[PDB]
Amino acid sequence: AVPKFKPSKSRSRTRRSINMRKKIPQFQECSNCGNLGVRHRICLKCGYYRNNQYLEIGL
Amino acid sequence: MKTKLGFNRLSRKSSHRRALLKNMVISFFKHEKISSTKTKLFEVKRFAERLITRAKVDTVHNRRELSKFIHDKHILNKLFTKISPVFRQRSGGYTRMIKLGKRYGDAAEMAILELVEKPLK
Amino acid sequence: MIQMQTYLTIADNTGGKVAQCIKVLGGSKRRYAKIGDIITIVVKQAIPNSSVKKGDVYKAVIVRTSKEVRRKNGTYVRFDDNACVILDANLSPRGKRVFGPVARELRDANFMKVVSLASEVI
Amino acid sequence: RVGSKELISRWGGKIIMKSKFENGKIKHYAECQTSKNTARKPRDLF
Amino acid sequence: MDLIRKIEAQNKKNEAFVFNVGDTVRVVYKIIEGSNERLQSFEGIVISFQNKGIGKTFLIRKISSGIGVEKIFPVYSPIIEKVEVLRRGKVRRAKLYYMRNRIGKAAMKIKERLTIK
Amino acid sequence: SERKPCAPLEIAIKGMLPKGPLGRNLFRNLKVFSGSEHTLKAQNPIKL
Amino acid sequence: MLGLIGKKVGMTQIFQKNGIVVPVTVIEFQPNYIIGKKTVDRDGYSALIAGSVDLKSSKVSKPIKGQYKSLKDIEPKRYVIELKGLDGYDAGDEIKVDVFKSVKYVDVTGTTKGKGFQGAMKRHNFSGGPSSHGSKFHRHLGGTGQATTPARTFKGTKMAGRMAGNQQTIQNLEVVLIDEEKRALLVKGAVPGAKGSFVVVKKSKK
RNA sequence: GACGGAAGGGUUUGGCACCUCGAUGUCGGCUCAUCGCAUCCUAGGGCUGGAGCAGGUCCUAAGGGUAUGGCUGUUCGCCAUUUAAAGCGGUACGCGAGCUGGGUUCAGAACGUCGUGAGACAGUUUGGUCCCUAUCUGCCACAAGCGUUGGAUAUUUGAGAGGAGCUAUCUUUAGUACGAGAGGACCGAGAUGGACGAACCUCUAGUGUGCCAGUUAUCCUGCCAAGGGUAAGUGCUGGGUAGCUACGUUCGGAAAGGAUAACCGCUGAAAGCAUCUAAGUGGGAAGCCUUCCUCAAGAUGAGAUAUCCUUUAAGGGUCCUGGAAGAAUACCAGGUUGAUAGGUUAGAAGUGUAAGUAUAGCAAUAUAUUAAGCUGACUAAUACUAAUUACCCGUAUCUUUGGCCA
RNA sequence: GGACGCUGUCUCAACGUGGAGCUCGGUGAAAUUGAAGUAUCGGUGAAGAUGCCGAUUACUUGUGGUUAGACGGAAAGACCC
RNA sequence: UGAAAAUUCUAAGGCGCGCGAGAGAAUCCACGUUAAGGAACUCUGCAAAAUACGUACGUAACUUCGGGAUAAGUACGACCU
Ligand SMILES: [Zn+2]
Repeated sequence: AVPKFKPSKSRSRTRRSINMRKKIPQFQECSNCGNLGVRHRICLKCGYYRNNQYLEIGL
Repeated sequence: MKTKLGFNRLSRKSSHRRALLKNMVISFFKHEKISSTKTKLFEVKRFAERLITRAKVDTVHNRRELSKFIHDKHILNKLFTKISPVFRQRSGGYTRMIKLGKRYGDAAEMAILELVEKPLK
Repeated sequence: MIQMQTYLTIADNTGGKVAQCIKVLGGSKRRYAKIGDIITIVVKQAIPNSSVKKGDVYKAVIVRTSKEVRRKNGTYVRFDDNACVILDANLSPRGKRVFGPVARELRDANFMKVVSLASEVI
Repeated sequence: RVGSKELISRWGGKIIMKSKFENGKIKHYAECQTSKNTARKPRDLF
Repeated sequence: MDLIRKIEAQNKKNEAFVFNVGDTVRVVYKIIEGSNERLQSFEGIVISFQNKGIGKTFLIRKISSGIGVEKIFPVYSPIIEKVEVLRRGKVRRAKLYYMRNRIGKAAMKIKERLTIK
Repeated sequence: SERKPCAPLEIAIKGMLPKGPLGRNLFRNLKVFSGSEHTLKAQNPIKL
Repeated sequence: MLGLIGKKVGMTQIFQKNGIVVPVTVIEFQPNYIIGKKTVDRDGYSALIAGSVDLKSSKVSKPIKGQYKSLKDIEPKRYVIELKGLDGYDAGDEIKVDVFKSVKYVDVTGTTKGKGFQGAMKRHNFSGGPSSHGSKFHRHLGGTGQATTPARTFKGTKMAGRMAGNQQTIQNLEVVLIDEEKRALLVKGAVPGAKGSFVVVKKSKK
C-alpha cells in the first residue's frame, strides 16, 4: 500500500497534466451591455438576462 | 440504481428536508424574490406552485389545510388574499427560476426564484 | 415450502401428532418441498400407546402448506399450518382417516386415496 | 394417472417414427401419416 | 389512452361482480379434473382487493375443521360462475389481515352494516 | 488450410522473418494469394 | 428471416377459454418499410434493409436524407436493421404484422435493462461472508487467484463492474395472439428491455 | 494372478541444510476458483465361469456434474438420510495487505508426572489485540487523444474471443425378447422434475423514512375545535402505487453436418493362406471443428457498402432542459421549427369516509352530508414556466504504374 | 450439555435509512521511494524472474474498482542456534 | 408524566459541534423491515430478537428452614358515565 519505486518524472507529469485540467465555460455576449457572459446565466455586469432585470448590481 | 424519483433529498434527512422546504417557501412568499442554490430553489418551486394552485379557491377547509404547511399566519393570509387572485387564470407555471452562476468560495450553482406576476399591494 | 427441520402436523389417525422433516426427496441439492411431494420425517410427538413411536423415521406426503403456490387458473391456496400424512412402503397412506382439509394438488400428484379420505379438498 | 398421452401430431396424425439409412449414416427420424412431413424428433411435430 | 388497457377491455368478457371487503360471500366456480369439470363452492369473508387492471384479485378466508384456509381468486377469471353476498359487513381498514391473528369465534366474524329503515 | 487457405504459408514466412519493428515491416511487404491471380497488375511484377 | 421492429409496450395477462391464465408481453408495431437491398454480387451478401418509426424533419442529417432520395413518400426512419437472406419484398414495400400469422414461436432481440456499476454479489450470484460471528467480510469477492503460481490474476476473473445494457435475444417465445387492427403481438413470457424500448421480432429458428 | 524382476509419479513419512532469520505469518473453516487424468457418475467399446437383469475386468474419453446433517479445533475417520454418482491430486499440503482464532505458538490459573528446589513435559483444562487510504505489474469496467491515405454520417460482412455442453422419475415399445420360475430388457420416443443460467415484473412475495389512517406523551398555534414539531438516523402500529428484488413468472441445456479417439469393417498384400492397411475405401462418442448466444475492422491485415460535402462545407463537440442511460463519464431524447423537464388538467390507483354543518345520546360516541377528503414516484394532454436573437473544431498533399475517356 | 419460547445466525438474500466513498470549489498529509519508453507463457539461474533465452500477445494515455505479484510496507524475528 | 433526580417533552437560560456544495455507483461502517422455515449457521443460541411495569391469582424439588422465589405459570390496565 506504499509506492514501491519513485515514479519517473514522465509519469508524474503525465498524470498531473491530465488531471489538473479545467475546462473553459461557454460564453455568449449579453444582448444589453455587450459583455461576454456565461451562456445561460444572468449577466454579472448589467443584471439583464433575455432583456429582463433580475439583479441590482452594486459596488 | 436509483429508485424514489420525485425528490432531490436536498442532502438531508426527511424531517430536516421538510423543515427546509417549509422555511424557504415561507421566505419566498414573504419576499417575492429570493436567491439560493439551484437545487433548493427547484424543489421550492415544485412545492410553491402546488400551494398556490391549492389556494386558488378560498374556503375554511382549504385554509386549514394550507396551515398544515404554512405556519406563519401572516403569510398564509397573504397567500390566500394577495397572491393567488392574480394567478386565478394562469394554467400553471407561476414561478420562474433563473440561473446566476457559480458562487465564489464553494462553487455552488446560485439562482434566483421569483413570481411571474407580482401580487396585490 | 417445507424444508429440513420444519415441524408439521400429522393429519391422520396413525397416532403421531407432530413430525419433523429431515430430508427432501428427489433431487441432489433440492431444498423445498411443496404440496404433493414426499419427504422423510421423524416423529417428535405421538399419542400414547400407539402404533407409531416417537423417534421413528418414515416417509410422508405433504397435504397442507402455509405458503401459497400458483395453480394453472391463477388461484392460490394458502393454509394455516403445515401438515403431512405418513406413508407405508407402497407410497400409500398408512392411516385410515385424514383430519382437516387438504389441497387439491394431491389430485395431480396422484394421491387419489388421500384425497378421498380427506374431509374437504380446496 | 394423468392419462397416457396419445402420441399424436399437431396435424392429427400419429408420429410413427422409423430409421432412414444413408452412406454409413444411420438415422432415426419422425414421421406423420397424415401430412408426410419428415423431421427427426417428435418435439417438432406437436 | 393505452394499448394495454384496450387489449384488457377486449379480453374482459366477464364483468366484475359487486361486493366489498368484509362481506361474507359464497363463490361458485369451475374446476377441471383431467377432462371433467365440477362446480365448487367457497364461503368466507372477503379480506382484500388487489392489483391494477385485469390482474385484479380478491382474497377469501374461512375456517374449516379448525384449520384456517385462504384462497386468492382473479376477479375477471372465466371460471367464476357466481358470487353471492350472504352478509354485508362494516369495516374500517382496507385489508383485514388481523383476522389471521384473531382466534376462536372472533376469528371469523365481522360486525355487519345495518341499513337504515 | 480449409478455413484460411493462405494461413500456413503466411505463418511460416512470419516465423522465418526476423523479429522486431523491421521484421514486422518486412511482413507488411508481403502479399499472399490463394489462387493463381493477383490484383497488383499495376506494378508489372517481375516473375520468378 | 422474417423480422419486424416493434416497441415493448408492457406486460399483462390473458385468460384462455377454459380458465388457464397466460402471462403475455405486448409489442406494438409501427409501420415497417423496406428501405433498400443488399446483394451478394455488389455488397457480398443478400439482405433486406428494414426501417421503422420516423424522425423529426429538423433532425435528419443530409446523408440520412439522401438515403431515401429514390423512395417515394417514405420519410427517414429512426430504427434501421437488416434481415439476412430474405426475399419476396423490394424497396418501397411495407411489412404487415400478419407475417407471423402462421408462426408458433418467435425470437425477440432487445437491449436489456441497465443496472449501473454493480457489485459481484448481484452480478455473479457470489455468496458473501457471514453477517455475524465476528465476520468483517460481507459482500466482497473473497480470494481471487492462487498464491505464487501464477503470480497474476487470470483474464476473465469475475469482479465488480457495470451490469447490463447488452443486447440479448430470447428464444422460442410462444405466440399467443395477433391483432392486426391495433398492430399488436402478444407473446408468452418476458422480453428484454424497458418499457418503450424497441425490440426486433424474428421467426423462431426451431 | 503365489515367490521374484524392471520403472514412473515427487502427494505421505524422511534424507540433505542449497534460497530465506534489518521477519517467506504455521493447522482447519468460510468465500472464490483453476489445472492435470492415474475417470466417482453420465458417453462410446472389447471380453467374461456375460441367460436376461445386475455386475466383474480392460481400452478410449476431463464437456458438465460430483450432497446435506450428528461427533470432533480437527485434515482424516465414523454414523444417519440421500443422489445417476457423493472421484483422486497439483496450485506456498490453492486462497489471512479477503474473512474466521477453534487449535497450534507468549505472559494467568489448575490438574497429572518428573526434579530437593527454582522448573520442565508434541500430558490435560480454561482465559488470552489478527495492523496498513494500492505506486507499478495483473485483472474487472467506462472514457480522452489518435490512426485506418478526401473528410464525415449510417447499415454490416467477419478474423478472433467469451458464455453455453447436467441429470433423474414415470408412462408406452414390453411383462414382449430372454428365462424352469422368479425376475426382467437392448434400441428408439413422449410427458413431468431437480440442480444451474439469463431475461422480466403479468401473477405470488418483500421493501416502500413519498403518502394516508389509528394512537401514547409533551409543547406550540390566544383558546374550544381543528392541526403541527419531538420521542437518534420514521414516536409506536395498521396498509400502500412506482422502482427494485426472488420466495415469482417466462425461456434456454437441442437437432443436424464435417473431420475423428477407443472399437468394428469392406476389398487385399508383403508372407500363394490369413489379415481393418501396406495402395485405396469406410462406420464410429457427453470429445474436436461449424452450428446456438454475446463482443468484435486499434484485425495497423485497420474490411465492404449507401448517402452528403468540395476552403471550413458536410458533420461533430461544448452549453442547457432530461431519460429507457448513468461514479465524473459516454450513449440516447429534446432545445421555440419543441410536449424534453417542471407546473397544470385528467386517468389508472393508495388511504377507506375529511373539514364544516346537522340529528341522536348526560357524555364517550354514532349517523347523514360522503366510493368523501387527501395523496396521485406512473400514464395521456397542455408552451403556463424553463432549453436564447450561440461559441469553438472540421475536406483528393506528393511520386510511380495500369485501365477508361480525350 | 440439554429443553421451551423467540428470532435474517443460517437455506438466501433483497429493500430502505444515516455517516464515508463518487464529482466540483477551498485548505491539504503520511509511511515508502537506486532509478522505470515494468507484457505474458515455457525454460534456465544463489535453486519461486518485470529486466536472461525461445516463443506469444499488445494503438497512446487516464479514471472508478479489486489485491494475484513486486518473496509489499511497518518491527537489525520474539521461535532455533 | 411517574413512586422517584428514571423515560420523553418543554420554560428560563445557553447553543445549532470552525470546510462546504452537488449527485446518491459499487463498496465500508452504524441501523430499520420481511413471505415460508425456526439454530438446519457456527468452536459456542456469539450477536440479535424477545421478555420487562403496576395490581391480583398461583408457586416445586431441595434445604443449614434463612431460602429457593419476581420460581414456573395465568388475568387485567384506554375513554365516558
Ligand atoms: Zn449584461
